[PDB]
Amino acid sequence: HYGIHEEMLQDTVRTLSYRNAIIQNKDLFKDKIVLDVGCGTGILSMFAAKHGAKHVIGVDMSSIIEMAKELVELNGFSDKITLLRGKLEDVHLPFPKVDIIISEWMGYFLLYESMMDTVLYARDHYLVEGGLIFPDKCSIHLAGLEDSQYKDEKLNYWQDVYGFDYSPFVPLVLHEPIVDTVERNNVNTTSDKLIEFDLNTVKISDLAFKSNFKLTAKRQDMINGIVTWFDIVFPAPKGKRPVEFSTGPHAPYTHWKQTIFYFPDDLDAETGDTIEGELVCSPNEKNNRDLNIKISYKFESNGIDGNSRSRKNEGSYLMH
Amino acid sequence: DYYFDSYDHYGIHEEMLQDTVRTLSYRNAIIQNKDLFKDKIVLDVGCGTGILSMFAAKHGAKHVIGVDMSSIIEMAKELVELNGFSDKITLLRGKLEDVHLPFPKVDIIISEWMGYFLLYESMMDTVLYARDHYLVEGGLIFPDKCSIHLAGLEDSQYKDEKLNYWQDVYGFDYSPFVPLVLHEPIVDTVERNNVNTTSDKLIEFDLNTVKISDLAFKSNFKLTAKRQDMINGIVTWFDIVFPAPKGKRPVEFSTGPHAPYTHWKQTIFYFPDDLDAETGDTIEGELVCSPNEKNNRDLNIKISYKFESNGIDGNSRSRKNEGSYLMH
Amino acid sequence: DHYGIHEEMLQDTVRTLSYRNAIIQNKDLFKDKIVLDVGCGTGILSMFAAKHGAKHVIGVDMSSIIEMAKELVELNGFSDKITLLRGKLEDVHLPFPKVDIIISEWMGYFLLYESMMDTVLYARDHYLVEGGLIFPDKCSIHLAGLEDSQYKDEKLNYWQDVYGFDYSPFVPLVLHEPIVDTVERNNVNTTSDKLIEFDLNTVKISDLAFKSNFKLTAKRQDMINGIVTWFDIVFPAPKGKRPVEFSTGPHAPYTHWKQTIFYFPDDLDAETGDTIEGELVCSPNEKNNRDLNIKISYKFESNGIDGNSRSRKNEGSYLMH
Amino acid sequence: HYGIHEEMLQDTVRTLSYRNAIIQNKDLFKDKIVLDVGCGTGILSMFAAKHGAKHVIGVDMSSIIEMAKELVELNGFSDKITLLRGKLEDVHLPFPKVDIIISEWMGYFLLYESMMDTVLYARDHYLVEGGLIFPDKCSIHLAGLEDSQYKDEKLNYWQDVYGFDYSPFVPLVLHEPIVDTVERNNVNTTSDKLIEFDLNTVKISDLAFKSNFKLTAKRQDMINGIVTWFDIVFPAPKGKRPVEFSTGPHAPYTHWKQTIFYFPDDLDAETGDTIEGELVCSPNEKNNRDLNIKISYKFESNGIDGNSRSRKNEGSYLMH
Amino acid sequence: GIHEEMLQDTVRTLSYRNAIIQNKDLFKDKIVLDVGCGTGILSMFAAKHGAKHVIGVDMSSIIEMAKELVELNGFSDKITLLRGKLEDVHLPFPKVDIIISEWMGYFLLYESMMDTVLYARDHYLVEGGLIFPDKCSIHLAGLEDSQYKDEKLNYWQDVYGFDYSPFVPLVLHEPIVDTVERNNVNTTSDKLIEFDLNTVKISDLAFKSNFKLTAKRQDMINGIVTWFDIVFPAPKGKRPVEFSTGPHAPYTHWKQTIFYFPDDLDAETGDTIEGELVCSPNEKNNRDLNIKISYKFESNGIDGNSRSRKNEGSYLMH
Amino acid sequence: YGIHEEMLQDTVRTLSYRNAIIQNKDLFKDKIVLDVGCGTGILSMFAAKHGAKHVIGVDMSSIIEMAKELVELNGFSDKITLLRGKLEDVHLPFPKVDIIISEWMGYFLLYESMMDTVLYARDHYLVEGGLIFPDKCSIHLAGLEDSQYKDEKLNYWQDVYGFDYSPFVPLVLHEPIVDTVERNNVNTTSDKLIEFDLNTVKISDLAFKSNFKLTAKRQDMINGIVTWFDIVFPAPKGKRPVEFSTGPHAPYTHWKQTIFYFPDDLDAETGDTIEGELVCSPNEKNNRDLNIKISYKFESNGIDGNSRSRKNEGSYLMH
Repeated sequence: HYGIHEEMLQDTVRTLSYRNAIIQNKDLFKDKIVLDVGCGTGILSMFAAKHGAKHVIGVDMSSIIEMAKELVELNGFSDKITLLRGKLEDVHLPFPKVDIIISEWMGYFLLYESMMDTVLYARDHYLVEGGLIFPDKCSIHLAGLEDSQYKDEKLNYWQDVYGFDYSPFVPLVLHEPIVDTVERNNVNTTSDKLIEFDLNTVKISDLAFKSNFKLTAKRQDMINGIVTWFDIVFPAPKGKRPVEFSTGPHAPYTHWKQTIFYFPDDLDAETGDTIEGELVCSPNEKNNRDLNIKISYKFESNGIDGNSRSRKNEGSYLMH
Repeated sequence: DYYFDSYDHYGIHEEMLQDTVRTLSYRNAIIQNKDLFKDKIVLDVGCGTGILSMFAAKHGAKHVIGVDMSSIIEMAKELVELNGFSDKITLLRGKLEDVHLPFPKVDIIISEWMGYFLLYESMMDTVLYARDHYLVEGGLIFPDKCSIHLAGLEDSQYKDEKLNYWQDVYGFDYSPFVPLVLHEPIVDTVERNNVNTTSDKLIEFDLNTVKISDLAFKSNFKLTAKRQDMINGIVTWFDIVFPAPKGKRPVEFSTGPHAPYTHWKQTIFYFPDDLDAETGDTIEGELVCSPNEKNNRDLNIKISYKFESNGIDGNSRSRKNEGSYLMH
Repeated sequence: DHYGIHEEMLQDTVRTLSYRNAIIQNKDLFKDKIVLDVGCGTGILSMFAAKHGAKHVIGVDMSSIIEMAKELVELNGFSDKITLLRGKLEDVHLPFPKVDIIISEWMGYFLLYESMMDTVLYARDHYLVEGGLIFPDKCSIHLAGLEDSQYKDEKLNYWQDVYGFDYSPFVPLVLHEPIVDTVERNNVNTTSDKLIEFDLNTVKISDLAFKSNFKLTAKRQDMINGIVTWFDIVFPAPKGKRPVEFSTGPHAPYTHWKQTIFYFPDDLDAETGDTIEGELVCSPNEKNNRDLNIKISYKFESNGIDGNSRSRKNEGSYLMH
Repeated sequence: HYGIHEEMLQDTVRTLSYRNAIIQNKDLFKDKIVLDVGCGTGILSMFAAKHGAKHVIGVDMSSIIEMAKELVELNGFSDKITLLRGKLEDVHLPFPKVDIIISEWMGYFLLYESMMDTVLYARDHYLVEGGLIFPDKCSIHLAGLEDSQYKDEKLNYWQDVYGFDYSPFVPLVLHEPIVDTVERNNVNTTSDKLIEFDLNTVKISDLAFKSNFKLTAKRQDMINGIVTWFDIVFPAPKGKRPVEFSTGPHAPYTHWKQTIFYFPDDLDAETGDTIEGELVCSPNEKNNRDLNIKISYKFESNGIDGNSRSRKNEGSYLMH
Repeated sequence: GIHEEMLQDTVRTLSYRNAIIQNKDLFKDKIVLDVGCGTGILSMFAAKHGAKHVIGVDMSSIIEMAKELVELNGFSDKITLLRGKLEDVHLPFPKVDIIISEWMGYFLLYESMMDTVLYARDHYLVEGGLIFPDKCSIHLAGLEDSQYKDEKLNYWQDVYGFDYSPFVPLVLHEPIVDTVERNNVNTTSDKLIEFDLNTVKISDLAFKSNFKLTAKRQDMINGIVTWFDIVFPAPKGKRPVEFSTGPHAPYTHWKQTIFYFPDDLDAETGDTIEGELVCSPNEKNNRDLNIKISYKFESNGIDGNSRSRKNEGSYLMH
Repeated sequence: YGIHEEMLQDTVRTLSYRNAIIQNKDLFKDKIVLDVGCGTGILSMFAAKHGAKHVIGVDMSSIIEMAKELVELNGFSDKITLLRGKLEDVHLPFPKVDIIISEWMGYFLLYESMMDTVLYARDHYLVEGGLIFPDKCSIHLAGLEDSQYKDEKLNYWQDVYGFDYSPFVPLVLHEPIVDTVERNNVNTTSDKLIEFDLNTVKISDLAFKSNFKLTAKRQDMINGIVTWFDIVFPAPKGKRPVEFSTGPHAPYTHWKQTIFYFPDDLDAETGDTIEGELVCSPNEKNNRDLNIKISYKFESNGIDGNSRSRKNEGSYLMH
């Protein structure tokens, strides 16, 4: 499992973004108590203590805590960083009132196997009211995707599997969100913002959302589904522009890549054609650590065969 | 709206079915043995989508009992009805230890039981439970023979950058990671031209006679270098052989670097020493494998080696060492 | 006969410019002369002769494109100097039985495949003035070890399951199929050797059914899956002048003839220094003279470490058609 | 040769359509007799026999029947499938009466080197009147194509070739039908149907057709000629939707690709402009396997620059 | 020893060899000059084809080599050579009929002997005399290079823990000489200027040129790729030998000169970039070039006005 | 950035200074550090970062102006003082330094090596038993197999597109070539030529002469000697010293190695020996250039009996 840590540490956009945020707020860190929710190898705890901090408490329920203790001694921070192995709820913090909370909580569709719940638990139970959260703002976005070649190959396969008809797998494949990096040139509609979350104020009840969206076709192509992603923003001192980053196709590689959702219809689009729709995202009733996604869309066109191209449909996707 | 009542991660079954070497080797074996399948009861241990159960029913069999502990059994039920086999195939959801079989005696047992270093998250254990409790004595097991092998690998370019990353992570010294990475067995496809020693066979298991105690094995091996190269560790793999009628050649396949692609790929185990070899030099050694104490599902591997050479530099290049690795 | 084939031969800059720059080097041998173009097609070589000085050029070809050639020679200012005849040279009434120079683009895919060599020999035998010049005059077949494991395992394993059925009997058939394709330099992993050379001034039809030996030695560790074959071409020349020559091999620029690959039945595991010694025979067959029976026999020998386990001896019969 | 067999078997649209159609009709197959005209490797015969048939008789005039006999032995259908080497007309069929006839008779522009003829001989001579043909309905279609960049390379190359004027090649190229797959986005007009054939009624004389078409422009582009194709339709039980497939550009790849014909004029077109005209198709006198195709058209522009872009022309083409 | 890279460049070496051969009958009883002699081949290839006598100029220990070479291959009596800048140096001859020169560099004009070849036609050439080559031109088109610029500019964010960000504008202003693969070209290629050596007066080399590129497909235009095309002389009516150093032509040691824009432009098929590139050799060092690019990128498509952008970039070839 | 992007991306070099400095962080702690040839300021920054009362970064390139900007950003302005120009001219805020850290090493160790400036600093500014980073270094050579590449740049001048251009081949055969000599292409017993200790060495000792013996590993052509250097750092009592090699047998450093091609492409056999002499001195025409000369004798005692046992001299100019 060191692999997810080599993968997370080698994502320079992620780690440098936390680094640069902590440096921009170094004097806000200066003599404060820091909580690292989901510390991993302790890299963000070592940045906090590196840029001045009275003490950082880093927590995580994984074995890598024992490694991170070795790392925190090797780099001379053993006095300033305490690492606790466990889930935040099961752990007694040595200073119950924390000034800053830093956490790399985000998951694949922002909310997929995210630690957001544990971070809002942390702010609600240990943060000093006007306390700083790193990052504190985020948003989910989408746009139309061209993926004809791959999607037809993925769905054609099940027509004959060694002679047996495997057609019942085709709807199963359409119901599955794919996490993959999309080539920018394949994004073929304008992008829209679904929802936004302010971690200073948001309650867990607001994570189950429902949103409206409209995408306008940028060029003549097929829209086989949507590609979604998220953007991140960090706190900043008065006046300064904040450190931010994006996980979308129009931005550099991030280990979060993008999450693709395939539509049931392959839409035939001309420039200016329009997809208006709605996406709902809710934790599943049977299992809250899985996500029920539903996408409804109205592909309205008009040009010569406009009505023979116009399509309205919906899809339900399950993420797990 | 569509209600989500099912686990199915389609991707992992697509990976299994698109492995042509794996699935065509079970198909070809069943075809070679179709007459021996004709009025028999077949048990599919770990049926997944039911594909091998369907191969069996297609090739004449009184009945197939497909067993698996994953939600894919309800989809697999759908595939059995669509291909006309609902009356001949019975699928059960659960672990074989628990479920209560419809037919007290199985004549043939088919299973894709193999894990990454043959034995890593394998269901060998459950196949042996099945022949011991349900098979008719001289009954056929598909596959029934397997064997683990190794040889020296040249990986200097990738090993060096994996290890050199940890010397400075954004300013911090991350050197303690280096021993952790050197002892994580990697599952990857090795390029055949990077294999630079002769191969050796560590162990063989005949599933018709093997008891669970033997899966924890200790074995010695010797490797001679084919060409002048750095040997950075070993590449390991396994070969499978299927039962065969009197006089036909048995169906077989290898997951080693010298064979076509397979999803089990190979397991690489890195040495602490990067060895400077010359044509003719040697690695004599020992590999021991055992499920461990604090978790019998994870594999403790130990590899001991002694690399020796005679070409002038001979003693300056020779070296011995030991290592423990864990697959999890 | 379709523009395509003719656009192809004309876009192969190596082929046509090699005949151009060769005829230019011999223009002083040309100035007074009469020349015969075997298989002239769009008349390009004939017009090259005329353009560089010649009393006449008689161009022959059995395909409809001959008609198109006639407009072209009218259009390019050569109508008086170039005479064109449609049909088979053998029986189509040659209007000048004493030719000084004869040019032809006779070459086929493994040099001899659907090759006009038999018709070019008939023309020197029947119309050339003894020490008369042929373009080109010398050709030679060559071969080397090829690495192509990825594509070959895909092509053959496809036949194991065809929509549920077993199409395994198709694997021996693909394996005896010589494929024409361009081989990237880097997949050539042995030395190259010469099989057979031909001197067009001297060669008789009899010799075109040949038998020859070759030794390839491995340049690096690799799997050798078969041989990649090709030909080199040379043009006649005046003394003091080095001949214009071209190769159709993987180590030379693209030519429409590409290379002709033959797959072995064994995939040879080789170490640097190892060797393949073999024999290739070639004979045009009874049931269709234009089709070729090729047979390759080899002994892959190795002295390195595992030697005899790796070393292979085997035979393979291939059919070009 | 092996090649066209690899190309026909690897075409999943083709084979799977015959597969699916036979499965839909499997009850009407059940205990009957079927003839496979042009059976090649025997794949269709094997589908029929696999889905229930007292007998499949497979005919073909190619050396491949000695191979297909081995494939039927290897695949366990030897008592039910009987293969015969030769041109249908004179071969001695084990059965006088056939219940079902399946064949893969189609050629590049449907009718190009087609064995349709032989299939009609087989229904008129051996089919039980209301007997089923697979497939029994097919149709040729067309639309305007944008090919400017490639066509100008192919017609301008002929000017200066090594110093020689090769211009007379230009009309020769411009009247060469090309078989190539066209990308969806280069089809710039509405599509129209030329002709339709019902294989149960069609007499040979009807293949020498002459028909009209109207093509309305979908967007601003150069129309350099027409892309043509064909659609196939399989017989079905009443209540069941027929298995069908298309070989056109807005349908997945198939080995028949499309057959492009180039126009003598490169038409300049705005959204809404129109190509009206005619296509005539007839076998040639000296060799009836060759096809004389002529296309006549009038492009009238109703898009602002009307008269300057309006063009009328004719072109004869030959398939051989 | 660098001169290997010069003579090993076949599209340079052979292009001159075949270009001299096409004009052989016009070299005949005449006299030639190998200005900027990069070892002697142009004087050696020239002499060997009729031209009664040649003269060679190179300011480096390499002409001591050229003199020896002329003897190992016979030539000595027909070929005369020297150490020095042709501006004021003298070998045994007064005038010349054809000047043969391997003068150009990188942005056609950077470490080039162009002024020195202009010196020779203005002082020793017989008015209607032959210059090899006589015509040249610089071109540009737009480029997709997103991953390499994003990684090249990301390195400086973390050097062994320290922030090295002041290096980013510096490398953005570094015009890179490399081979662009043709598929990364994403616009129509334009012509900035064209020179003719038989007429081009020295001052003319400090040019200010306007260009226009239209986008050929959707992409990120990250900057410009520049290159040049060479054309040689020929007898009345026949094909001039000619070659190019551009992305869609076979490899050349001059490669292409990439200039990165300050903005990574998002373009759709048909979007336009209108600019002006100026090139002035600078005051402190007349072998170092000041390159400045002004550009206006417009779009009439779907979100056209937001993506449209104009800017300036100063660059320094040094 | 050119030369700086390469220097800083050299992980073996930079990391050897980092790890040697962290090993020694107690001895830096409240001390005064002279950084000879600081460049971007990265080693000065390593010093300040690991406890230093002050660092004086000196260098004569425009790059000092950047080093001041980088010294600000990372938090070191108060601890790092940067001086533009040469040491002897520009003068230091502190009279005496406790530690001198410098990346002085050139291509054949001594090529445009700042050895002389570093020694000027321990002789004029370092406190007697003061620490020098690095403090020990050694030049080394081995036998090379470079057949293909050498025969490329040789035979090509025989028929340079028709002409005989070969008086080049002796020139090319004597201008030393800097390149990463592939590990597998080395075929003799790597011998120690000479070493220097920066605490004790005085400029005069750099014009050397040395003793070498090379036992051949295999039967192959010993085309030239490939030569390289190893570095070692000052270390505390009982600690393993930080060290590294530019050797072909070691990872890529920016210095790679300097190849010396032989006139005679020696055909060797497992067991036979080259013995001889190497002399290295600076030049009168220019005190920065290096005059190298190689005296080799090949005793081919083996498969040839005594037949290809040749002996030859070599004069090479590094420029």
